[PDB]
Amino acid sequence: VINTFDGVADYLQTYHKLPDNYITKSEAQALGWVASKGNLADVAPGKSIGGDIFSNREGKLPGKSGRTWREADINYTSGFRNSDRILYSSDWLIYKTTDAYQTFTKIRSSSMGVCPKILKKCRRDSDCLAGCVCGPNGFCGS
Repeated sequence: VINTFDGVADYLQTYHKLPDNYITKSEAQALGWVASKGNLADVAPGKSIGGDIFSNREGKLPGKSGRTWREADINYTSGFRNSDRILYSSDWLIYKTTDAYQTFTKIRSSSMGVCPKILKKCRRDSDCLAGCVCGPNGFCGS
């Protein structure tokens, strides 16, 4: 399980998706989760809610034309949800909250343009992770 602020931040910035222990609120509801029961880990062992749009109604995270925000639960194991969330933008800024969206702390600048240090074969750039291009020997790199 990757469910720490730094673990999920690094996974997001590398892979542009949440790790495999996350399910959206509607998926969780479908799978049996009822918020008022505190039953997420009973119906979905080892899972956490994550991946939904965060509307940023209060404007506490920075806005930009075309930028949207998503959220995921952090440090969840079982019972009712806690107050910790990671926030990630469509341009791959990373913030956190530990007080249920009252305040936020920036924890990563955008990773766009940075190629992760991961060995991967390719024939074209879209075979590579974000930030990476295909080189003349059929491996991805900066």
